[PDB]
Amino acid sequence: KEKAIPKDQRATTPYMTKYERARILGTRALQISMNAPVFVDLEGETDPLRIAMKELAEKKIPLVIRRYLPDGSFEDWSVEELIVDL
Amino acid sequence: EFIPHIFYSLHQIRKDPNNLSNQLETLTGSIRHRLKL
Amino acid sequence: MDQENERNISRLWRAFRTVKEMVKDRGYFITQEEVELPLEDFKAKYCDSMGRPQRKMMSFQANPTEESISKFPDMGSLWVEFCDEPSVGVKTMKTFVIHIQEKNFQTGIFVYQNNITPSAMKLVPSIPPATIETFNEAALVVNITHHELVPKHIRLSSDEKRELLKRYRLKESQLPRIQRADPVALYLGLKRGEVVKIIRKSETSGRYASYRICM
Amino acid sequence: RLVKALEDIMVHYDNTTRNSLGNVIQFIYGEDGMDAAHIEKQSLDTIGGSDAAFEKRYRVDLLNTDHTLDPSLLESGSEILGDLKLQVLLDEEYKQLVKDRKFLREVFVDGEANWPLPVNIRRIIQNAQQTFHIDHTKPSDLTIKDIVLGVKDLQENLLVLRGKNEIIQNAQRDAVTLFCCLLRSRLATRRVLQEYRLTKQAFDWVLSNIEAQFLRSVVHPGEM
Amino acid sequence: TNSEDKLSKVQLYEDLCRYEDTLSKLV
Repeated sequence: KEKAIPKDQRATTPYMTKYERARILGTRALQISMNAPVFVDLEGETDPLRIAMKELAEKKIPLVIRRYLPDGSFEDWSVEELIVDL
Repeated sequence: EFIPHIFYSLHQIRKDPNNLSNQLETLTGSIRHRLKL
Repeated sequence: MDQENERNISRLWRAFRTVKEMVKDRGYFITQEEVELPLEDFKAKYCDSMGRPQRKMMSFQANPTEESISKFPDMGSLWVEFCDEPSVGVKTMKTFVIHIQEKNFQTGIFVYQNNITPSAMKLVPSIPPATIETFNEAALVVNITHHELVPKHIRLSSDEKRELLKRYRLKESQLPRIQRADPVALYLGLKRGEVVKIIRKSETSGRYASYRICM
Repeated sequence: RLVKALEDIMVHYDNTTRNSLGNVIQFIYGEDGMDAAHIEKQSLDTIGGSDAAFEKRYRVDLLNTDHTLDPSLLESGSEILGDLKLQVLLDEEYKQLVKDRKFLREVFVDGEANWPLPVNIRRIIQNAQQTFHIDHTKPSDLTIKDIVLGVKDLQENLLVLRGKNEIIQNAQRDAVTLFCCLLRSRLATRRVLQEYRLTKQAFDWVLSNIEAQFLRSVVHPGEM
Repeated sequence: TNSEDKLSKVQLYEDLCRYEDTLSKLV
């Protein structure tokens, strides 16, 4: 647990890349398509990808991204606190 | 200070309306500046 | 006054100025006036009645500035000596080595004209911690560092090296490297395991700083 | 042969560029850390031109009749004349522009002005003029203090590297040097008040849009 | 919140208000 960086000493970008966005959407779409509970008010949609986008819009995806520094340490960022461009 | 400046600009308005529209517009802008501040 | 005399005198004066520039660049104390000494004063001082260049009187001792001592506490005085013989014999090299050792100098510069016998250079690494470096005369006429394509290099202290290594979180075997025989490395006199910083121009950002290690 | 040679190079989260063994190839990708598709050709106006044209274009003086601001341009043009702090600020700005001219002529010895850079400032200013229906025939309500402080703060709010020790600070300033030079070139006080005639609302809009469009041009970690 | 209510209570506040309104009409 020595690798983990304290929250105050986080020196990575506070925006989320396109790769992280695509990975998160894919994971959430798979979990929804495997009958996982939905955290938002579904309105007439039957596609897991669109419901994943909808959950992302209200920032309700309960996932955490771990970013690997080259030496081996890592930095943990919640999906709620990552700024997503539109 | 805005009070004496408002007074003075008021008086050269009321003394010389025959000034070209440029001076009138600029001076009214000046009064708008003083009352904005 | 044959033309070869003044040709050799001018080339020797050029080499002297270049060596002074190098010693100044190594962190030592050299005045600007001494660097810009006109060739007339050089002829007046370092030539005999026949115009023969008296190289033996050009040997001099230099000391580091306050700033260099503050940045490098281990830095010490330097001595530079010229050799009159076309080829350096074993006895001359031994005499120079003994002179350096008895003066207790940490480093010395030995400029030779044409060639050095192998037995003479056998004694180069035999005096630790002193360092003996040789510079062929034909290669010091023109200052390399004054070219347009050569960026400006700086030497780094132990503290600065440690701080950079920590901040980028690296091990010294992953940085880009620079050899020993590299002309700028000889100019600056970099040893094994020393880090040199480079400042360069760039079409995209104006200025850019790189680093390298001497391997 | 080319693709096999270079196949294992990747931008990391340290913003460096390394390989599979961890050796650093570049300490910053491209020396400014910008994506290759967010870069357009823009001209640095400080390099070229004679000294007279430069002096006329960028110098403003509140004490000499030669280089004063026409009071019909600034709403508070009458009262500002003869002030002391304002001319000190303008002098600092002009010294900065002179140093920028010297540096830019040091870099590009050919004297060329068009280079690729991020953010098209001309289009942002044109959009500000088109959206707010700015009429050039009326005085503007801007303040010299506000213009200078706003430009300096916007420079303060451009970030590619987010370290905290001095090394990262130096690296980040070195990265953003040339863009700051262009930004100073386009947003000079005389240019704003006399060439664009922007108001306060349009000026705030331009600054916010410039910062937003810059922050979206950095390269995404993970790119091969 | 009561501060602005107290400020509106004194006449010279209304005075500056309609003075601003009159200059708005003039401009």
